Amino acid sequence: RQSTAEHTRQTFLRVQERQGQSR
Amino acid sequence: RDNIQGITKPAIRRLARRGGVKRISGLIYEETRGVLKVFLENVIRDAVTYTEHAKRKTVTAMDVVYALKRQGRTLYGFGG
Amino acid sequence: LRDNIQGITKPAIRRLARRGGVKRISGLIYEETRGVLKVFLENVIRDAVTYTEHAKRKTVTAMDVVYALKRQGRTLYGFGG
Amino acid sequence: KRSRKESYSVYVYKVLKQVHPDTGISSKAMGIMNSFVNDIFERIAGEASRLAHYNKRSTITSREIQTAVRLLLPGELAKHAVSEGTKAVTKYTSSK
Amino acid sequence: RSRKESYSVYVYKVLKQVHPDTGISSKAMGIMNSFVNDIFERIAGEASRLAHYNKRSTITSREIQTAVRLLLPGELAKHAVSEGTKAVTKYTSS
Amino acid sequence: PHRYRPGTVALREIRRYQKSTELLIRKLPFQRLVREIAQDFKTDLRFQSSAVMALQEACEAYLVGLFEDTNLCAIHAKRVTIMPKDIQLARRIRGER
Amino acid sequence: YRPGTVALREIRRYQKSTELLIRKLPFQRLVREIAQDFKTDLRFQSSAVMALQEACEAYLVGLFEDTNLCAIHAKRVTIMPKDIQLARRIRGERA
Amino acid sequence: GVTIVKPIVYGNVARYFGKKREEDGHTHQWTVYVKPYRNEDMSAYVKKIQFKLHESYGNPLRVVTKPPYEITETGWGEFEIIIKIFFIDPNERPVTL
Amino acid sequence: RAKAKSRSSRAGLQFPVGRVHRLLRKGNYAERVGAGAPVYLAAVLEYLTAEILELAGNAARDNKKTRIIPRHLQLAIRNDEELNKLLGRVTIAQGGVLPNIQAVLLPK
Amino acid sequence: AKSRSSRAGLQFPVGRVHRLLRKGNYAERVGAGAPVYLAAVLEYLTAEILELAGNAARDNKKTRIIPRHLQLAIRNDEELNKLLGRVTIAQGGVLPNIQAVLLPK
Amino acid sequence: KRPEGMHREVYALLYSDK
Amino acid sequence: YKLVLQDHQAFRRKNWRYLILDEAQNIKNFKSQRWQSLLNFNSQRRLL
DNA sequence: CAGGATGTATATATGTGACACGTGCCTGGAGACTAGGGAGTAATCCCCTTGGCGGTTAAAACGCGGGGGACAGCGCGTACGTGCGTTTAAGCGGTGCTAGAGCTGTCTACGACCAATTGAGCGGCCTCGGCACCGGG
DNA sequence: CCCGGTGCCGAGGCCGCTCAATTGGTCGTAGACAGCTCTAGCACCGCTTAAACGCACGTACGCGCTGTCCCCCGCGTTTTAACCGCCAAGGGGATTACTCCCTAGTCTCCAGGCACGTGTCACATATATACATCCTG
Repeated sequence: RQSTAEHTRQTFLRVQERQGQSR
Repeated sequence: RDNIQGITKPAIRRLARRGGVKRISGLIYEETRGVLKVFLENVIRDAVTYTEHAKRKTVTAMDVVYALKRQGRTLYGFGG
Repeated sequence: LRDNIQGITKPAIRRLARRGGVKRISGLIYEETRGVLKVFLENVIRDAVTYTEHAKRKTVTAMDVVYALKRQGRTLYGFGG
Repeated sequence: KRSRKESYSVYVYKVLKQVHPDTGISSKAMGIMNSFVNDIFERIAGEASRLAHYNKRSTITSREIQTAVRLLLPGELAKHAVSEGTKAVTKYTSSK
Repeated sequence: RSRKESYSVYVYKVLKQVHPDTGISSKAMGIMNSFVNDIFERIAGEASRLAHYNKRSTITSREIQTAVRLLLPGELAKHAVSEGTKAVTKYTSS
Repeated sequence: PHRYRPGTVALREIRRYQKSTELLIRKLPFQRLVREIAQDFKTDLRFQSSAVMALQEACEAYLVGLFEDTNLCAIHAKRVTIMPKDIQLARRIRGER
Repeated sequence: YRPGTVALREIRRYQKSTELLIRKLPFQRLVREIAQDFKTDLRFQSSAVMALQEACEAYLVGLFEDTNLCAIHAKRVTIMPKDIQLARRIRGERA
Repeated sequence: GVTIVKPIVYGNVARYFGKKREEDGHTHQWTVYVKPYRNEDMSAYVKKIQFKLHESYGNPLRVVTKPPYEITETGWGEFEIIIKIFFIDPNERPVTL
Repeated sequence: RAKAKSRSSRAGLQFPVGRVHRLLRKGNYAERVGAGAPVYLAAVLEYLTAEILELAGNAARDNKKTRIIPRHLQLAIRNDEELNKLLGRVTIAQGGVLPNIQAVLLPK
Repeated sequence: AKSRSSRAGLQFPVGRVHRLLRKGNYAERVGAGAPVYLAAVLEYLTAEILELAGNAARDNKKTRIIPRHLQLAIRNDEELNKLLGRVTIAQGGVLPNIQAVLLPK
Repeated sequence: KRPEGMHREVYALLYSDK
Repeated sequence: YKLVLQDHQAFRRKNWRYLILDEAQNIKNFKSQRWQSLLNFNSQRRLL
């Protein structure tokens, strides 16, 4: 969904993938 | 009564830890007690002023929230 | 316009500091003060132009500035009629 | 075709002259004074409206205004303003 | 009992839309409801002030838009304005 | 025996209490203080259980912010330790004084 | 004169008057500069510009009054940039 | 397959003081500039323009951040100035003149 | 009809009770306003104005001036304890500041 | 038959927002699009905060938004921080941060 | 029991904020 | 019984072959927290 | 322990800006006088949420010891202040021009308003599973 | 700090009823838009000059270092009360009855808000000696 522009969408997906990879 | 000493040295030290301090002076506790007492006195005065107009015998978290909003310290969690 | 922040010179900033009580001033304090004044004017004038555009007006009146300052917390008397 | 704007200068000068016969006031001071009156009017009226909305009442009354003044004015100014308002509300309802 | 009321259902629906699997506790739900109420109060007060400034006896979508502009910081304002305008345009077409 | 150097346990306490989310002030003493303060404003006023918790939350948040600003002011003076003058300067800049 | 006497003189002089300390013609151009970034061909009233200048001067006076205490806190007489930075941070403008 | 052409003009004006200055020996004022050929706002795509002067000045590397980009200065001799125009997009190579 | 008496004169105030009531009733404040609210509001405003005017006139006489200028307002506000708290977040144009020089920056 | 929320494509209660606006003494006439716009802005902000708090709680091995992670999101997002600057989230805690001067080495 | 006995507005002002 | 109530979790997390209860007249009330906690324990055999 | 040498008051004056004061206008207000509406005061009364009893351990507190941090003294260096000379654009107020904020006049779609119908939301209840708690690595 | 086990009460989903949201229908009024205008904002140019810019010089303030003295910090043991459950009953809230206060409308009328000209009425700017008020000797 549209929450905010580039600096938020991509950074947010990256933060989401962070712990997914760490697991 | 004079039960202001309920906010003791260990409690003030834990508050300082949470605030990020790693070393406290010897005269910080008596100053923090007075600052907290003034802040309380103000918030409780506003709460009691709301309660008197509300004609309620019990002070409410809603009155506390209104007092905090008046003082500018908006608080979330208690229905406001 | 451009680079009009430099229209706030060292004598002006030093008088503003004298009026605030400062006795001795450093060198980079002038740049810091220019940068802070510019950031403040940015927000104030953004609020003023937001109050203006919404009114379909081409002139920024004094009431718009007053309302902007009230929003920013700097209630200003003497320009409210 | 006149665009007349209102103000409190006619009464701010009456009070000024009654509390200080020999002292005047400039136009800029009168404007700042009217601004102060407007600001405090807005503050007190908004506080009374907030009290009414909290008490679930659609009308503001003298009691809401009194509690709003008590909340707004600090310390030994609150009491003075409240005594003045109370005395005025009692001298007004007595048909004098 | 009375009927205290809250946006809990809609908050939960938006939570499901953003994170289909991430739930929320009761304390968090109450905090979100309080936040929504406070933002509503602030935006409505700013819109009423704008209406009083413009001498308009009505609070319109344009007033709400300007109130959101006067409150949200930058990108947040630009996104909320787009959302509001799109919502109103889609509403006007039905 | 074994004792840590000054500065090792303070950092542990900081790292612990900065992630832990629980009221640090003692509940019953804070309640007694609230009752004392309300006694000087109105006699025989009752308080809801949630009102005292809200007051404690607000006071703890205010004190946490005050201590943050105090530590900032202390570090500004090249001092790792805080002192009442730091709280004074913090409040002065905040505008509370 | 000794460094500091003519400065305390100016302190006592400018804490006595009320005239504007920033020059009009240079400050109005800065105001129009900052307004250009929001609206092209924007008109301003003289009263509006004077109110803006008054607000700016009051804000800067308060900022320097806080910076003076921030500097004195470090046993320093000269205000350095970190002083204004701490002032702003504790005010909440660049926290 | 997208090619965008932006016309610009870069140069310098100079005014002769009529006599050599005693303070620094300079004889001319000069303003070095980049401006657009069209009536367009360069700031929409230019982040900054850096002007590198001769090493005689206290700082040779000057910077400007708003169009029409220009610097006013004083001097007595001619020298080559390197103007480096940076674009808002960091992935675009800045232009050198 | 009988000779019309104004509400301001009836109460004993100078500020316009009629205009205060008009603002209160047409404003965001509430749906309808009681007769006692605007009287109280105008009385409070008049009291604040009288107080600040007394202080400003005192400052003016101290400065040897017959006309109250924004200097006499700023000085009065920042010298009074309670009015300062009331108008802490309010700036006054051409009002100036107080000669509050820190004791640490004085000749030694 | 059709709720204005679904008509405009929103999840928030456009009708409840309109009722609250017309009953809150904000104005004497609430525009047709004013409540839709307000509900849309509220839904946008709610979605932002909920997404941030969700992926902040899921970053800690949890599957349920809590006040701690709500506070973490509100204080890490620069826009939401400026928005809720003077607001305090109960049981939210503070951000982990130790000054370099206090830190050893 | 409420003493009152006076005007509604004045009575409320005097007692409701003792 | 008191310590069993205090640490029912620790005891409940342990699988017991036999659960012996001396003077079983102390759990004669089914509405007792003691009775509930002792019933919520994992035991293969029970001896009162 | 002085004295040129500045700077800062203190007092007096006057005439041009500005309060100050009629003179009539009127139109937006301010109040008086009937008629109608309505919400909150007041009295009960059922029902939860306080305030009040006795134990349990967990945290507050008291002490100790030495260690690292505050505060004072001192000195090196440099930069920030003050003065002089050169330079520049800021203040003034005089003239020219038109752009649009504002007043105004007309016609109209939108919303408050009122009545009837319908389902979205919310109290309530129960089943269940995400994370609180915990002891070994 | 991370990991596997147990466990429980609070999260989340279902039931059902009702009251707010919705559908349909009317009046009117604030507003949208075009017409006109006259003020004020804009541009420009020259005489005056006060303020700004640049540079020299040294004096005093930042700042770095060192040393003492102690005042907090970590750890152990000792004492207080915060905390977790029951039991009356005191209040916070439902339910009903009813009146003083305000709403709404329409005339009648005192009051203030300017357009204008006239007459006073501050204190800004100017001038000078008196007083500090220095600072180099």
